[PDB]
Amino acid sequence: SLHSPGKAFRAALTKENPLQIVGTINANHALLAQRAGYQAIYLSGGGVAAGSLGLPDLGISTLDDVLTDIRRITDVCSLPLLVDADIGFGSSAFNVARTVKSMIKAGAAGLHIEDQVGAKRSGHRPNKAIVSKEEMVDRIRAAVDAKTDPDFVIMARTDALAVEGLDAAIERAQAYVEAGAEMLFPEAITELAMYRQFADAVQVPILANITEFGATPLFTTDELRSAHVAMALYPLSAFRAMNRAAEHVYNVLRQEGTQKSVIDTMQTRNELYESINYYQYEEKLDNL
Amino acid sequence: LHSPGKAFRAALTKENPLQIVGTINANHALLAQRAGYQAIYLSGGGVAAGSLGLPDLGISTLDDVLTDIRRITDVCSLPLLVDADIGFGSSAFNVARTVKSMIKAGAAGLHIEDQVGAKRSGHRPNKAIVSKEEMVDRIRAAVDAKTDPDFVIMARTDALAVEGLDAAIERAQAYVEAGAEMLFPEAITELAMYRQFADAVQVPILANITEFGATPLFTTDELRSAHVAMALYPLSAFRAMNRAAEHVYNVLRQEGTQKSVIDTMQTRNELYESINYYQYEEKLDN
Amino acid sequence: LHSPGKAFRAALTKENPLQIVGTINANHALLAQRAGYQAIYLSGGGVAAGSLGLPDLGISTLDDVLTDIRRITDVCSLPLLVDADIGFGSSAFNVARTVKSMIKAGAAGLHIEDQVGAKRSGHRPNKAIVSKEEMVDRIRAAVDAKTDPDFVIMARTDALAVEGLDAAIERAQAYVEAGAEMLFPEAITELAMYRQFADAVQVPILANITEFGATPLFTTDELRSAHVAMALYPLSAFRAMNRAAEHVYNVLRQEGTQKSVIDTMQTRNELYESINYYQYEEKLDNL
Amino acid sequence: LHSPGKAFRAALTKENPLQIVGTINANHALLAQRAGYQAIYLSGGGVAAGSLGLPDLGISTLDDVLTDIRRITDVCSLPLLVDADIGFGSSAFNVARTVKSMIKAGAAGLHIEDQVGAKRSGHRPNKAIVSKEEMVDRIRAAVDAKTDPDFVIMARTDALAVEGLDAAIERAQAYVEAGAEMLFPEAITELAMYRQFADAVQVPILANITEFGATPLFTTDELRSAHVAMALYPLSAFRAMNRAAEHVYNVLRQEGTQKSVIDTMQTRNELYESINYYQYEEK
Ligand SMILES: [Mg+2]
Ligand SMILES: [Mg+2]
Ligand SMILES: [Mg+2]
Ligand SMILES: [Mg+2]
Repeated sequence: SLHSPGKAFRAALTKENPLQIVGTINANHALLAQRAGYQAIYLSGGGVAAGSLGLPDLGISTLDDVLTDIRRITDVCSLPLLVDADIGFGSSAFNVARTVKSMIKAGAAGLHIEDQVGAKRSGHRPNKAIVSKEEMVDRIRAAVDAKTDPDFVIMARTDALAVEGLDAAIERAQAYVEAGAEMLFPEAITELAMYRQFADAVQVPILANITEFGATPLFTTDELRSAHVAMALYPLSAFRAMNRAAEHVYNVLRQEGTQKSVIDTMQTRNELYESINYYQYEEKLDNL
Repeated sequence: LHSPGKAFRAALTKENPLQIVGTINANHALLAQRAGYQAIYLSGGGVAAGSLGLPDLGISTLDDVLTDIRRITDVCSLPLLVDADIGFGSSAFNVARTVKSMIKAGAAGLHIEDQVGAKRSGHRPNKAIVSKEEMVDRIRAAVDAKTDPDFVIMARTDALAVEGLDAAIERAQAYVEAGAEMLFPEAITELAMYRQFADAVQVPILANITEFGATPLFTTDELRSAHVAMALYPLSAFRAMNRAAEHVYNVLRQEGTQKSVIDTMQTRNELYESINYYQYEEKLDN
Repeated sequence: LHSPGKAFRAALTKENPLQIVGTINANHALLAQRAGYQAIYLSGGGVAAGSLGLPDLGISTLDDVLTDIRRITDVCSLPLLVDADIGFGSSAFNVARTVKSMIKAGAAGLHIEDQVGAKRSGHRPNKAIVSKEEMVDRIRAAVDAKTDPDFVIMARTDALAVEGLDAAIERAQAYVEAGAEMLFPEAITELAMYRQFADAVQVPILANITEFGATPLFTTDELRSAHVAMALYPLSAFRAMNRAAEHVYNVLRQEGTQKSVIDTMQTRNELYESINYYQYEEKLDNL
Repeated sequence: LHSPGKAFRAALTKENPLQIVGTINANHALLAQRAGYQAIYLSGGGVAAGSLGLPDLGISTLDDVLTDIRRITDVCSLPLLVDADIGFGSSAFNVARTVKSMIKAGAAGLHIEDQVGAKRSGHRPNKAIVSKEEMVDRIRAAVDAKTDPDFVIMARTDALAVEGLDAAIERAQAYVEAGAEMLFPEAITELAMYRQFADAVQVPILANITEFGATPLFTTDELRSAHVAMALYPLSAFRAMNRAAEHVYNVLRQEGTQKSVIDTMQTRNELYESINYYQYEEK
């Protein structure tokens, strides 16, 4: 009985409501998130693009850019990792299936696929386009059918709220769940009551994307729990703070000609070592 | 065709000492460029601890490093100096493949060191180094493998803490005589030593101004007085990014919301300007 | 610095038509170079069927191809023309990223086509080819993405098979006008048609002389009489390698030994000579 | 959840000896499966000479191999035994990461040998091996890193040509005592030797029946009589494939057409069947 990341993801859900899931930009941060107490983590598509590739979250990244990051993270962190699979990385059901089987094999616990057209955009940006309900239904069926691990999770995300309104988004969501989606990700919700309506209408775990500087208020876990939200996602929160701190170090070092004045903003060498279990490894080298 | 190595050598000519900052990923390479830096660095200790979440003990593979080189150089035009540890393999063939691959991936140069296979931070105790002759063979293999004459083969010696100053300088002399184009005397404890290395080899020397190690936090002015050609800050940004990320994780877990740390976050517009997001969205919308 | 694209263009002026053979992996690229070829090809059908064991229906990723490009060009100096299908993505950004990545991987040039998704690969006759304007957009994105000016951007279209000769020629002229540097018209069955395309666009024309298809096995002399600039043999060696490998598997399974098929095998020394084995091992012996 | 390693062990109990054929790429792995084989192999010499066009002298990296493992196992369900040379690095940490990475890539098992870093083919002269103690440490690290208990850690010894038979058997016993699950005595020259190894370690032994080497082309019956559990044909198909490819290149270059060699080619219909083409298209 080999370990199933997906099974571990489903177990975390039953032990935390809502289950907080934080984006981890790289393997180091996955370890930091685990040490902080989280029971599940996330690989943001916008993060693979903007962080790993330094590019816009506009469907430019490829499946392999993401797989590389999944392997790096799951090779060292035992937490179940939910992965952003954008639209499935291809225009046919064959692409969706390969995507699903590859991510399962890379170590992921689950993934979400959205109903946007090819060159997708952040769910919190204007002018997004979505495929037909039928089009998305086929994507979902292909994904579910491709599962090699029954516990791997196939989550459906809908970007329809801002484009077709709430009733339309709910109808799509119900059809997606009927097609096999196991959990639902209604993107960029503006009101708490909406989460409740979605939850009541599809009766499968609901995810709330609590990202900064977008269309969604910074709801607390208490508020989300009252709306029956199953999980709270913070996709790029740590990444945003990491970039500001790094930018600060770069600027000060450039203007001052030394980093002395910003040493107090740095994780210490010992802290890094403790994060990666450094001493236990070096000791083994010394014993040779 | 453009030569990153040529751009690196040109940067040395415009700035002395040339500040080179480690960039943990592509995003950070763009931030460094925007900050004014003329050259950047891909830390081996960072590929290990950041990209892999593992100790800087010769566990990473050539490909883990190649992946980060392509990601950074695909989007950032600055010449990238790359940490190639000992060449990734036990033979001269591994060293040669490492050089050719890194050149093709987009790097401007690399540094290879004289430690044994399972190397450790130059700022950690009990390191073990190979003989002067063994290192010379690694250097000769690296130099002869160059497919771009302007690519830089920098030799790093970890011998100061192991055999002493005189021995380390003797090794540096042999390394440069063998073709090493620049020298990286690791974990120097006194400012005066940099001057001695520089005088002894007559090639650009790099000072590794990393935090929490054996080397004082020398300023560019002080390094200039010691004839240092490059001042390297390998993981500085990374260390601050880690503390910031950790703080966000802790606050969110304790408070159930990130409201109280919003003021520590890079804004959406700042991120967008950093990755030229508007240039792309405009094209899509038109 | 060396430019594979420049070498490819040089080969074209020296050999006409230029024979370009598909090489399924690095080893075969070396065999092709030793056989005298001046340019080689990375077949999209071969990456799918050979490297992935999958049908040529748009399932392969850019990365799958890039891996093969690096393996081949890291060891073989011949200019490599690469099949880039439709750019590996939904937009001009994907097309641009594909061009830059392949150049960095070591390729000499690539061909991009006009199908919608993999609809043409799937033999759909209707709404399977993008509009002339959409393909022009793909071509412009690719040409503008070139980091090496000598890298080659070739346009491929099999519109003849669905829209007729006239429409195909009209698309080709628009593609070349948009910046396509060479043309790969697919599904041609008559020599005279190659001449018609050559006259219509006035840029090098590629003839796909693959086996078991609609196109006859035209000879280089015949292709020259039709003004064809290059002759492509995409999977020729691959097909022979598969039959030979299948034969070894069957005999070994039926007989319990490979004694009876030893005579069908490349010997150890022939392999060693192909990969310059001895020059390497000697260096290890004299450390 | 499926375990390739468990499948490999099962194949052994169902086929005696188990014929294991090297598959140079995913396509050939499907050909092997369609031909009736129950286990396949990823040759290190093949990854080097075929996928990279380089000598089998420790130049390939762990990732070069991992890429071929994923390509083969993503499409072919047969258990794949993988050549891991010496663990891909100078330390036990490298050996461990190699084991864990190969399991995740989809392999059923791997073999690690007792040669020095820049290793060479077991059928080449002048090989150098590490001490018995050094190999034992590589084996312990490898066994301890197993994330799937059914994944197989096979130890290979190249000591026969260097230290002789008794020394090779002594090393083999130490390797198995260290946790090696199966044994690969390389470049054996006499059938009887296999029996001596089998009697000495009592774990399944693999015979490397590669061509043009130090080992006679023993039949599966001869191998069974010597108590050999597995018969390996590492590059057999690869060798025939290269000669056939070379022929096509030469003829095409000399004749200006491939007409005269069409009969040596797998047909399009045959290729499509081998990769289940029509199975896809109608979906
Ligand atoms: Mg996303
Ligand atoms: Mg380092
Ligand atoms: Mg093709
Ligand atoms: Mg081998």
